[PDB]
Amino acid sequence: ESADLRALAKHLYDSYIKSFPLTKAKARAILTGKTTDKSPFVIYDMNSLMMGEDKIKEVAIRIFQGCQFRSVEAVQEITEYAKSIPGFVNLDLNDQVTLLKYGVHEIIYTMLASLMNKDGVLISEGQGFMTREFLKSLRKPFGDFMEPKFEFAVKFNALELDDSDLAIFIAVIILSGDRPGLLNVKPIEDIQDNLLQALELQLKLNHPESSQLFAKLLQKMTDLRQIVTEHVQLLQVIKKTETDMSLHPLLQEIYK
Ligand SMILES: *[C@H](/C=C/CC(=O)CCCC(=O)O)C/C=C\C/C=C\C/C=C\C/C=C\CC
Repeated sequence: ESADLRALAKHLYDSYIKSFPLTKAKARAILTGKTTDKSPFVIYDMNSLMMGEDKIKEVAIRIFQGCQFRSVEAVQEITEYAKSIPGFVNLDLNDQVTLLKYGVHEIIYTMLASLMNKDGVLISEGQGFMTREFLKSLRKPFGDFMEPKFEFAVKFNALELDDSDLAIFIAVIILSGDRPGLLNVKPIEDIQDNLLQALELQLKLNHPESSQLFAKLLQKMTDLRQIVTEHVQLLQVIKKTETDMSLHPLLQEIYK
């Protein structure tokens, strides 16, 4: 029954809206100028950055520490969303922890695309915007840490998914039966089979005129992995270059 599927879809959408305070729908209204009260302050160089701090320890480290604390905040939000996915909380405790460990970054990059256009990225709950060119001009190694998230986002945003599509997608990501070290793969695969079915219906109904959207979006999951791997390689370099800079405990266990 596709009705059971549309009900799963609506439940996931509703949890997503409750769990994440900056939706894609809000992010697009900020970025495309449906605003007199929604316009961001734009940071594109060093003075506007200082100006920024006032209207909202080198600079590359500050930005990077800022990104750290925002991923941790995202993790907490993703962790709340996951508990809402039917069956997730009934899984073995170890598998819950495994699924979140490998899933949280794929989800963060997916949702990050909603805050991006080819020119920059919304920051600080949409009150700021930081240009892609300013991010790329930071001292090495930090200079090109965001470049591949931007290249991902231009491609992924061309799919034109909205929040209700993303809610099912992100659920499909967490419920991955092939994560290393999973004790009990079958209960996961059954949850994910049901999600895949919901996603397939959602995309058919929400994008009737968009041939094979479902398959194209599943192929994107490969780009996400590639983003994670590069990013882990970049973290090993930072570890050795700055012995004074501190990864956040929550993030250190994820990566461990
Ligand atoms: C920050 C996003 C970085 C993503 C990463 O790859 C790093 C995450 C670490 C990890 O989980 O591996 C770039 C996006 C927006 C700008 C972020 C911060 C700019 C400065 C301030 C923003 C507002 C408040 C910061 C506390």
